[PDB]
Amino acid sequence: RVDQTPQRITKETGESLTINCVVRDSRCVLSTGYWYRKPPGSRNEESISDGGRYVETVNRGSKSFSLRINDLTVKDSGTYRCKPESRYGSYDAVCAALNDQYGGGTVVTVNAA
Ligand SMILES: [Cl-]
Repeated sequence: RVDQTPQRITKETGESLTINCVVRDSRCVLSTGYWYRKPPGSRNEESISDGGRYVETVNRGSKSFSLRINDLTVKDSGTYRCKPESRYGSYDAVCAALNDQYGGGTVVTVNAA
């Protein structure tokens, strides 16, 4: 299972937010994780990358990974999902399937300045 928290959150312009994902009840080894955002009113998600305002943290031992976004603006509103990547999926078809398992999402609204 991939447990994503929080489920929904509102923030003010200029605040930071953190989203967490943990892989529970799995034999797989976490290598890394990826993040995506769908803007409000769209179906289509696109990737986010570590760098600048975006700070990613991976904890292999706890099988968790997290995204912090600093200096939020209304442009950061949307629904975010995480996606884990297993370390040894090439050897284990169950863990290869982990690479396609997304968190349940976080619906984020950032209030105007
Ligand atoms: Cl694995």
